[PDB]
Amino acid sequence: KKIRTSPTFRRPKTLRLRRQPKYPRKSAPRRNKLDHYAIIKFPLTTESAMKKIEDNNTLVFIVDVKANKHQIKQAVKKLYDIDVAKVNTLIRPDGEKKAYVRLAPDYDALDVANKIGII
Amino acid sequence: VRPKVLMRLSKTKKHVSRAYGGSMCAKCVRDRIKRAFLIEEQKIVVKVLKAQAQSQK
Amino acid sequence: KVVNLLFEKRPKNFGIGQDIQPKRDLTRFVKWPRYIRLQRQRAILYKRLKVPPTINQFTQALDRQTATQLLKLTHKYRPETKQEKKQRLLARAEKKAAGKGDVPTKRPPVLRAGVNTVTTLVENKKAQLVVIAHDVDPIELVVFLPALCRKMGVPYCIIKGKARLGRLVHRKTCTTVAFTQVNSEDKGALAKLVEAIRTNYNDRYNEIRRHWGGNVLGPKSVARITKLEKAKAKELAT
Amino acid sequence: DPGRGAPLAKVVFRDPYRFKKRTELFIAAEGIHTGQFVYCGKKAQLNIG
RNA sequence: CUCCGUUGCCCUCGGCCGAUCGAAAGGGAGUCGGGUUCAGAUCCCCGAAUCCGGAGUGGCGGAGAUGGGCGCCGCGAGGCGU
RNA sequence: CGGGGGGGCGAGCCCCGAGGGGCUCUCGCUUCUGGCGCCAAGCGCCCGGCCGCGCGCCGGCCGGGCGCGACCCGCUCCGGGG
Ligand SMILES: [Mg+2]
Ligand SMILES: [Mg+2]
Repeated sequence: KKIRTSPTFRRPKTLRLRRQPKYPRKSAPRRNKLDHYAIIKFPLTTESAMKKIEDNNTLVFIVDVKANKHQIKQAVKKLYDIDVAKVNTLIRPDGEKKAYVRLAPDYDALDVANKIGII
Repeated sequence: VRPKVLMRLSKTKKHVSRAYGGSMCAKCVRDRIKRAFLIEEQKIVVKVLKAQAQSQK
Repeated sequence: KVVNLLFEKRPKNFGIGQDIQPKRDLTRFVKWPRYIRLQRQRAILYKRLKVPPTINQFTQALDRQTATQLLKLTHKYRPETKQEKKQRLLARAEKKAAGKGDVPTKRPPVLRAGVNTVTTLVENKKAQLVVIAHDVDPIELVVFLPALCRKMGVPYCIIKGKARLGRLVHRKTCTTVAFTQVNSEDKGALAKLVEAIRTNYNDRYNEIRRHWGGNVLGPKSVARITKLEKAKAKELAT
Repeated sequence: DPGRGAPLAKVVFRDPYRFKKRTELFIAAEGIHTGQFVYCGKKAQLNIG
């Protein structure tokens, strides 16, 4: 005597368990391939890019094409012990992703050019 | 204003402060009031006339 | 007055169109899924149709008073469980190489379970009683058995529940069962059942063999057909 | 209702049973004015609509 | 481990309506002046903005919200008890 | 739904004692007006804690649970064919 108020039968909601696999299904976890040496390929040194460094506190980077801005930002930060105001990406007709990276005002591009070797 | 904009606006821009405020138009509320008597009262008048018909019968 | 004036009544009325209707049980006004609907109207057909004798006999069965003696009787007598089996062997392995053992003992009398086991030892007249489950799924497997049993003059019987018959022998289900021998002391109770059973079965056959058992309509139809015989009685009985 | 000579009428009853309001579409009988209560079913009285 | 969170199960409530795609012209919140290049500019910069989401611990104000009565004590502003 | 059974305001008939009963009908109760109407009141019966009487299924306070309300049984989810 648990009466039926509704005139449908809806399936009873059963218990359903969580995977307790007897092995892992692949041995090891895949080594991460988008790194803080791989996501950035090279800084550009084009005249319209030197002009962009000196005048706008930016750096012009070619970047690995699967990169996001929060990846390009935690890359450029990690490496040229820098910090980044904002990233701003395009895809060159060629498939190379550019990303020109504004560096916070406390902090200069024209110095960090000579550190990374460009100029 | 275009409806998604209503999410920005304050409560008071979207109603007027009443019964059925901001959905219904005064003129229909104040009939809904004085309809809601006379429906109610004349169930009472039928209630007593029924009671008197069964008191007679 | 220990009765606050406010708690009133507000008694509702669920006439058509008056106050909104409440929640009754609807078990007949509900959508019975395709297994249920189906199994429901197997049981109906299986009464509605004209069922054959041989399949009917698998309705009429034992009663509490008889059944419970049977299943008492068997409980002295269930075939060795596993574990219980192991120590029948293990004890003879230690008793053989210690304090003598020819090792035939005396195999104590027990049940006999399956059909093509039973039917052989019914066809051999090696059975005092045979218990048959009624609800067996392909009925094929036990249609004959009663006929066979009465020809050999072997007391057969039809107990309810292939489960509770298949719980004696330690399984899910079982269709038949049999006592070939009994312990001497336990033979008064066996011969008590046997005589009680075969008044009721083996010596009935021309009552069972010619009894069709369905052809029963639905009570909704029956209530209507009978309500026309109060019209036809009360036309020219008045 | 396009491609159809008769006008329809939306008539809101209410579900005798769930707190709600079923609405339907009757083919408008002539003399259906807007604001009519339309009585339906066995015991209903014999008038238009 | 306070209180809160998280999860486990137990009880409780839920009609829908079709696994899914379909607009670079239909539906769809919110960015614009000025500046700048050889080529790009509501895209870069300067300044003014704005939407959506998050804000828990609640960041800070303001509302909820600060009476009245009665009773005392105090000249009176007033203080206290309820 | 089909049977049953409650109800009962009421009609026919039957009975009747004039209280009433039985059988039949009726209902199953919403029609003058762009009104409101769900998640249950009421009664009942119980149990947890806590407080008071102290015998505590006495009484209060706090907190729950089931029954009626919302008759009972079934065998085809309702309808029309065959
Ligand atoms: Mg799409
Ligand atoms: Mg568009």
